[PDB]
Amino acid sequence: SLSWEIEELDREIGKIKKHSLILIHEEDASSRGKDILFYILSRKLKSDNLVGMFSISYPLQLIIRILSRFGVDVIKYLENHRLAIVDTFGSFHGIMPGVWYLEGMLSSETLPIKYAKAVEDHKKVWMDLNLFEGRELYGFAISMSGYLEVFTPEETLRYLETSAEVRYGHPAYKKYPRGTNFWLWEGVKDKRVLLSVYRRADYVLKTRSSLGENGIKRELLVIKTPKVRFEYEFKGNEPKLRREG
Repeated sequence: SLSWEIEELDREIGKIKKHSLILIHEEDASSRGKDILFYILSRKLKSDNLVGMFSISYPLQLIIRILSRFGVDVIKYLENHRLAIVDTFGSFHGIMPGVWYLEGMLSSETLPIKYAKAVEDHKKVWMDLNLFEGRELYGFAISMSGYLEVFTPEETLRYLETSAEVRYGHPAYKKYPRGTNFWLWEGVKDKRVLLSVYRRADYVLKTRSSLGENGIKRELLVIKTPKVRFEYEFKGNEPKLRREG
C-alpha cells in the first residue's frame, strides 16, 4: 500500500491500495482541495517516483508556476525522465522534453486511443531506461471536469466508458506496469458526469468550505473507500488535517 503523503489520512483511513483510482472532488474553489492534490503530487515527485500528468485544464506555463510554489522545478523532472506530461490543454487550444501533444481530431471518440498511444510511448521510455525498478508510478488528471469545456455531458459520459474499454485491452496497460491514479474534479458542473466518475473511482474524497462568523472552515469528507471527516488548514503549502468528531 502507498502513502497519501498526509499522515492524518494514512492513520485514519489507511494507506492507498496499489493501482487504485482516487477522485479528489473539490466541491468549491475556496476549499483549496486542488492545493491538497498538488501537495500530494509534489511529494510523489520529490520522493523519486514516476509521475504522468494529463494536463487538461490549465496552460502548461501555469502548471509550471504552480509546481514551483511547491519546490518542484518541472523542467528538471521532465529532462530527467521522472515526469511525463500529456499537454491536453495545449492540444485543444492550439499552443519541451517529456511533453506530449495530441495531434489530429480530438473528439470524445478519438481521444482514448490517442491517450493510450502517448501513455505507451512514455512507458516504453521508462522501461527502456529501467526506471520502474524501485519506483512507483502515479498518474494525475488535472482536471477531469475540464472535459466539459470541450465535450457535451453526453459525449463526456461516452468518453469515460470508451476510455475504460481501451484501458481494458491496450498494451499501454497490459504490457507495462500500471499506476495509481488521482483524478481532480473542480466544482459540480454536471451531476450525471460526476455520478460516473464517483462510481469509477475506488476512493472519493470531497473538499468543501463553510462560511463561519469567524472565518472559513475547510473540510475533507471521505465519501468512498474500498473498505470520516477532517477539518484542514494550510501551513505554507502543507495541508494540516484534524479528524472531526
